[PDB]
Amino acid sequence: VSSFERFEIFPKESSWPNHTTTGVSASCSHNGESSFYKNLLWLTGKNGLYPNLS
Amino acid sequence: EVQLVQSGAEVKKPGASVKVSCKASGYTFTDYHINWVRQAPGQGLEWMGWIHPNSGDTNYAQKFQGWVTMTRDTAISTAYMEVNGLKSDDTAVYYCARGGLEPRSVDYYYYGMD
Ligand SMILES: *[C@@H]1O[C@H](CO)[C@@H](O)[C@H](O)[C@H]1NC(C)=O
Ligand SMILES: *[C@@H]1O[C@H](CO)[C@@H](O)[C@H](O)[C@H]1NC(C)=O
Repeated sequence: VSSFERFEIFPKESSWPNHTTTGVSASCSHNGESSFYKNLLWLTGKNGLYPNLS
Repeated sequence: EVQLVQSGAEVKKPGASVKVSCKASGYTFTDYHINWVRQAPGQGLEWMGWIHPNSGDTNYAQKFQGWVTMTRDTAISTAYMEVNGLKSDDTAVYYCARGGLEPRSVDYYYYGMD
């Protein structure tokens, strides 16, 4: 690669107001404490709702 | 302080129906499930179902599918459990519960009963 910059395309907040972004798994544990990928988000329902997103 | 206050005792004859009430206070009534669990005399706990006040989505146990109807209101922060076609073995104590134990992992993503 000649040039390469990591940028936050969909910020954890502001981008998913009506979904839950906190999802983590024990299969991706950092320091024996469940975590998840640093470049992806697990979207889940907020308050019994997973509204259609675009 | 979170609190669930249920309706008063009921005496019915077989075939009749009941509608038990569960009014919530101390939290936003729409954030968490309302579970329904019964306990017959001397025996253990038997889970009946849940209803999520915000969406209205329902999860009925298998034994109770069709015989039971769970509803809400949201305006008065109340959930309802209607039982139909009652029978002597339906004599029991009916508890409601709040699904406020938010899950820690998406492996076991279950709202436990606070
Ligand atoms: C989230 O829900 C609110 C409710 O009024 C709505 O105004 C907003 O546009 C929604 N945002 C997204 C990204 O769906
Ligand atoms: C998503 O689209 C489906 C199909 O029309 C609709 O039934 C549902 O209500 C929509 N949900 C939201 C949150 O808009």
